[PDB]
Amino acid sequence: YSTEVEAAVNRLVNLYLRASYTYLSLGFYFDRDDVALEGVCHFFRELAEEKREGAERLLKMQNQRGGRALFQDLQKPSQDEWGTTPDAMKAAIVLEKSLNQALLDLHALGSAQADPHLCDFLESHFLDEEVKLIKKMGDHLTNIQRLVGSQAGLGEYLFERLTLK
Amino acid sequence: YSTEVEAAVNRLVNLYLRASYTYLSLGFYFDRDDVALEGVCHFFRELAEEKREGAERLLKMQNQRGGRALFQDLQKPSQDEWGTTPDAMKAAIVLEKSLNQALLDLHALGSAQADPHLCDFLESHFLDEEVKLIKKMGDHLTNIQRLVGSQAGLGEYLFERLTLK
Amino acid sequence: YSTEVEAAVNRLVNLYLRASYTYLSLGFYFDRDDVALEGVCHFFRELAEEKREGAERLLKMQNQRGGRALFQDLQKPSQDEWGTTPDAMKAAIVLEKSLNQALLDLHALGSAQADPHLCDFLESHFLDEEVKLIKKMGDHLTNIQRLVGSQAGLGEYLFERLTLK
Amino acid sequence: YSTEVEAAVNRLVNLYLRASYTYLSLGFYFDRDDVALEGVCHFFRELAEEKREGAERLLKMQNQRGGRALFQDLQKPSQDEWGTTPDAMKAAIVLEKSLNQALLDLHALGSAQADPHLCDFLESHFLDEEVKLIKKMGDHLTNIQRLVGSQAGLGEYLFERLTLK
Amino acid sequence: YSTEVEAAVNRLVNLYLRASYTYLSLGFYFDRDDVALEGVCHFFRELAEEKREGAERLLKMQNQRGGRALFQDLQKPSQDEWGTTPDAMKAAIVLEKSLNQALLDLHALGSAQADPHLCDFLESHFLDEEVKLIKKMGDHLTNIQRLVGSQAGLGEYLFERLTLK
Amino acid sequence: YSTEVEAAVNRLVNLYLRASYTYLSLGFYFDRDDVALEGVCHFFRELAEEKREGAERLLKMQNQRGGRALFQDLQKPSQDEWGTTPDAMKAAIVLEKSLNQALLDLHALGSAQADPHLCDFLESHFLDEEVKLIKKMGDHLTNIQRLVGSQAGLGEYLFERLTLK
Amino acid sequence: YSTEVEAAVNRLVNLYLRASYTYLSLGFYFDRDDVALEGVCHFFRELAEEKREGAERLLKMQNQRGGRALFQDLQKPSQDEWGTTPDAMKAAIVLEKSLNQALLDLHALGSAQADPHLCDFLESHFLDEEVKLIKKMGDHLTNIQRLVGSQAGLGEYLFERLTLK
Repeated sequence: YSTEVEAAVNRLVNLYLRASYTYLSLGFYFDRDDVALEGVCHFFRELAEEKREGAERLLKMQNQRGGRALFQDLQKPSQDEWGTTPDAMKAAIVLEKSLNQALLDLHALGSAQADPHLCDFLESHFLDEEVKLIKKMGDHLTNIQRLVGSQAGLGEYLFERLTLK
Repeated sequence: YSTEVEAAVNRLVNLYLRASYTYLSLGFYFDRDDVALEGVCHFFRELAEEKREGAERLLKMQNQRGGRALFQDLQKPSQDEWGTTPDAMKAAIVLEKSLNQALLDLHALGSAQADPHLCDFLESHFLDEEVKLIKKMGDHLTNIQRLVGSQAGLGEYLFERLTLK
Repeated sequence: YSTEVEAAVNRLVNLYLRASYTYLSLGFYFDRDDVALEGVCHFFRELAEEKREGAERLLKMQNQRGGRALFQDLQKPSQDEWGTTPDAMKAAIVLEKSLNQALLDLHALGSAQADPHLCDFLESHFLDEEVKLIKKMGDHLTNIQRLVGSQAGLGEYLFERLTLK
Repeated sequence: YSTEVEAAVNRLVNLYLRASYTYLSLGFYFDRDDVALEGVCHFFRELAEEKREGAERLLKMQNQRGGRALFQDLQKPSQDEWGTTPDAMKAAIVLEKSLNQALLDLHALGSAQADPHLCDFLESHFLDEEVKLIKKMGDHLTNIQRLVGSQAGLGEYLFERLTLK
Repeated sequence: YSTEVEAAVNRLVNLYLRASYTYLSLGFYFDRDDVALEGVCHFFRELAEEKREGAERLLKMQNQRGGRALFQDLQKPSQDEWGTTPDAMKAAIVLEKSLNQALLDLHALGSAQADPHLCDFLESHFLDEEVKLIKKMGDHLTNIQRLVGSQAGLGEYLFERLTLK
Repeated sequence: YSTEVEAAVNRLVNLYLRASYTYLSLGFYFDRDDVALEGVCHFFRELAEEKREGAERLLKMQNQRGGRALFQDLQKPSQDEWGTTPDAMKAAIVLEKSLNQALLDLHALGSAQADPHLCDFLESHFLDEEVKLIKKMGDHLTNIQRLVGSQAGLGEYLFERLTLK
Repeated sequence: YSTEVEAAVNRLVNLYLRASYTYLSLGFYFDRDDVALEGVCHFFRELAEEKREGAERLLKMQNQRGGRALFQDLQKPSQDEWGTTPDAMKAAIVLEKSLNQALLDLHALGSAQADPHLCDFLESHFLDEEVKLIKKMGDHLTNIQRLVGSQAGLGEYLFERLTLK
């Protein structure tokens, strides 16, 4: 278990916890009385849970391999307010694509260091999860954009009620 | 709902998330193969969940009152390694006493600003939880110290097996 | 399906059966009336079953790929008596680390020969099993050493009763 | 997600649908009143379903990755009549070995283009399925050949009744 | 508990494990795609389990009597390929008759050394098992020979399908 | 049914009842408020029941064979106080080894007088029971000695709590 | 946790135990054969239980806060005989009003010392209980007085039968 992979795993834990923090902020923004889109609030709060779970899986694996988990400061999310539903879904896609690239980079490192356990771990618990999530978010964005292109406020409500719940 | 309370609530959210992060680190330290005290790992990981839940309750209340949740960077835990079981339980007590003082300070602010909803919220969901937790930790510390004063390694194992599980 | 992989698979079957044989000997040593640690006996006898199952999985796969299973003499375990619980757990760790290296070597061979079925088979049924087992054994060794460092006989009994069962 | 992989996935979809079509023809040939081997009819019709399902899985994955599914003409099966049970089982083996080589070729392309999601997708849902199927068909062919070498008509009936059902 | 019986028990353990190994090889031979007689594969793999269980019973008894289990190298089976079903059943009968003679020899030794516990142990758990097994194998051989004398390939298939399952 | 066997059976009944009486005394010694090891009390009281049951089985058999049961005075146990747990377990082992030798002596007599019913009766209901019991007691003694060698009082308590119950 | 509150809590424990003692005496007075009002006996004996439970809650809280429970002599009840049902209900009201004032005094002390946990504890588990109990007793007294104003003996019986049970 290389020191390079150990360090990269610790960095990835930080990224997952940062993503979880971002989703917490996204969720509570949509919970504001002047935003008030409960389906959107719950969608992002569920994702905050999923990202924290990813971090925890990485930490468990780090220990299983004999690495040392090391934690760093968690930067606050990039925005304090998240705009409209399409703005937020776009931000979420950018976040997930960034996480996915970090997963692919760690996979490449594991491949270069001949670490098939790491490569399998990522494929089995992260890579497909990310692909499916990015696809779902893409589908959501297309639906939201189609709706708000017709009528902004109306479309946002309809999406929250009939897709997100 | 005063701007002073709003800001103090945001600070308290940060403190709860910092505490949760500290407990995550405590837990995964005890999960190391060269530490290997599963009851201790689970005790602290459960507390990480409890503190995150406290933060979420505070955020929900902030929105219910019409305040704006604002997130700040989360500082990393104060240690990378947490020593022996008594060392870790002492650190946890210091953390909880600090959180409890922050709760009491916010309560005093609510009292001074004639905010009975805030004062009730804290009493009902935080103050007694903290008192009970601090008492439990005190009981644990007394038991651990009594055990390791007799025989260090043996005592730690016995405590983990027979109290924490 | 290369002749190199076919031969390597046959060698790995031999290694798994040798490991199973070693665990049989470890188990029955702890079953002696002058050793008498039933939790340890059962721990190793369970591992003897697990290793034989690994061999059988390899043999089934060999046939699925159209290879020919070839069996060789099984060398007896390296010791007739296995010392104390920490001695035995150390021996078990050395055994598992050796098996794990053999798995990684076969994986490297499959990778070099562009055999993704072999590589997937090993990752899915062996690599993670080994990582988890080595971690469990590491945890056990740390606990045993902590216990016997305090009081040898007492510690061994406590570990057998309260961890292994 | 490379244009090379996208195109190769579309080609593989065509191959799976072609295989499904071939199995449809094999099945209905054995359903003829002058052939009349129901176990064989059902064996091949089940495989027609399995291959169509493989195509559908590939199409779902193509969309998940953001590729564009493109369909081409489906060539008719290579024969209109499929001979005896051993003739048909031989044809099926040639078909499956060809599909398996196409899977391995796509895997090699994914490997060269550093696409671990594709490589995992194929390993998890296709590669082992193919190995198991080819082994089953090999077993069937050996049994059929052993039977028809003794007595042709008799052997075919016995195989259909007692192996295929 | 005599040193002569102790040594003889250790030898018998080796013989049972050798027999188990032989049955493993017999089973996986019949699992080959170019042999493909599943009822035969399962018959021998079940016997591999039975012989290992006999070894384990002997080891448990050795410890109950205060003897020391000592393990020796396990010789590989006498063949790499096992021919036709009648060839394999003949080999199995020769193996069982050899094991049975070893049991009778140990019984004679126990009798000469006035060891009624050993004599009872063998009678109760081994002697009748062996007689019944040898009879079953004899019945199988008669049926197989009757079948292959009529038509070789056909007969082997019929026996595997209708007797062994 | 020989007069020699009849007399020997009556002697063996006396020995079993003497053993039962000894176990009654052992049990009630450990029930004293100044000894107070309930797991030990119950272990020996259970054995008192087992030995009385052995006597009753012998008496039933005596009558089945047409012998005349004749009872003699039952000597009191050899001690009034039984020391520590290891002292008592040693005494119990000496008792069981003595009973076992008496069983073997009666078996030898039955063998010399060509009494296969007696020999079977002893093997089936006594000989293996004794071997298993002596092994269990040996295991207990090893555990107790290992424990009290570390710390006397502590070890006795741990054994009673965690092994005997 | 102030020394003033600690002492006041200990005083309140004494008051609750004194009240429980008074209710024990009230109950057993109504159990006399020359008083014989079972509904009244049970009413007061239930209250004796309730007051002891209040004391126990206070003691648990004292320990949770890190205070030291200190016990003082318990003065006997103020009467040996309790007169008629209205006399006893009046005495009970005077007792409860006195306890309630003690609770309010402790609450005022907690308020002055900025102890929101104490204030919440009292409000949540004592203050409303007392208000409800005093109201119930007031209702009872009004009913009893209305009844005995009509006919003394008759009224007491009717109240005991139809209100208290």
